[PDB]
Amino acid sequence: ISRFGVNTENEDHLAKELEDLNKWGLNIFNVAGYSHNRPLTCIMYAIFQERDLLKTFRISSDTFITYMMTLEDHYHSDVAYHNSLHAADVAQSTHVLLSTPALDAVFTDLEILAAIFAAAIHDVDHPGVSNQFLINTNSELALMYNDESVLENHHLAVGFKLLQEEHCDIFMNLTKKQRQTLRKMVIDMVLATDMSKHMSLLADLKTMVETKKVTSSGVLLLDNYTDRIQVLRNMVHCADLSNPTKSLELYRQWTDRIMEEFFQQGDKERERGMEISPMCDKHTASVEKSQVGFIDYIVHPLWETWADLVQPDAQDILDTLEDNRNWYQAMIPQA
Ligand SMILES: CCn1ncc2c(NC3CCOCC3)c(-c3nc(CC(=O)N4CCCC4)no3)cnc21
Ligand SMILES: [As]
Ligand SMILES: [As]
Ligand SMILES: [As]
Ligand SMILES: [Mg+2]
Ligand SMILES: [Zn+2]
Repeated sequence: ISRFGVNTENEDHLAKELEDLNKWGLNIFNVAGYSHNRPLTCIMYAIFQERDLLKTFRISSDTFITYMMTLEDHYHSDVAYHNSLHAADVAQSTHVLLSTPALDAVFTDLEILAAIFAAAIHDVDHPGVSNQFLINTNSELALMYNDESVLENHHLAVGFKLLQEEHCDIFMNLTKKQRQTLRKMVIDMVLATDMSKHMSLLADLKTMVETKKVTSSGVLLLDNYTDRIQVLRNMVHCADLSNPTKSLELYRQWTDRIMEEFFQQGDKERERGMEISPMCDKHTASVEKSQVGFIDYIVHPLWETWADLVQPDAQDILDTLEDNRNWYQAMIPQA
């Protein structure tokens, strides 16, 4: 499949943008434009063929498209940030981190498959409000999940429930043991995307960079499953927290989107007479200080640490982040 719409010019434009598939500088917004709003289906199709995953796992191209298309329809188009474009961008970004030189020959194809799928499903059906909002407003979801990783459990539930129908089941020709290991890994990684778990995750990552063992040639030695899944769960977390590491032109659009989502929640809070969460207040929160604060406290320490694990591979990402931080600081009118 070369196009999803009526415009013949787009095949070319789409195919053009997909030349950057293996690069950090891919522009998912363009992919979205040239694919009739199917950034996730298109990107995943592209990633799977690049990695020969459909052949390696005997996934019919037809079952795959129908699954992806449906996965993608389960992202809410009326949610500013947490929609299929962010899913696409996290899938693509993980695709690039998986090919980093320092992790060469390290992961099985099942593992590579799990990480890319995890990426794709990891915010599906996101309502546009935070876990704390669902908990404080007694949502059906918080009731289902008992207030623990409410959204994350949900996203996983939806992704795997979409595989039940044979016409959608992309893992049909995996072995029971393979599916078993996939589910265990995908679950681990998506749950890892819960921000509430981030310090515990960074702590444990810092404490793997300490005992790190780069083999003679250049690649990291990860022998056991426990070290391997820890990198993957951190890679997908990085991917999700990657917007500030992209070109400024992309970071700003992402930033605009998430603030729109956050202020939509503020409005819904106010509408219900709840205490308005500070970063969700359109009347008082500085968009710019939010990003400087986000980078300084969350994104830099994570990437500073990822960059360490795989150096010098991520050095260019660190330089971009540091430049992007400074751009935002410089837009704060105060010293
Ligand atoms: C565009 C730069 N960017 N990308 C993400 C993000 C962000 N929070 C994400 C929320 C979803 O989980 C991954 C992190 C924030 C941000 N996050 C928060 C804390 C917050 O309001 N949360 C709601 C639920 C989890 C954290 N405050 O600012 C700022 N810029 C971002
Ligand atoms: As495509
Ligand atoms: As289906
Ligand atoms: As908030
Ligand atoms: Mg999430
Ligand atoms: Zn996400």
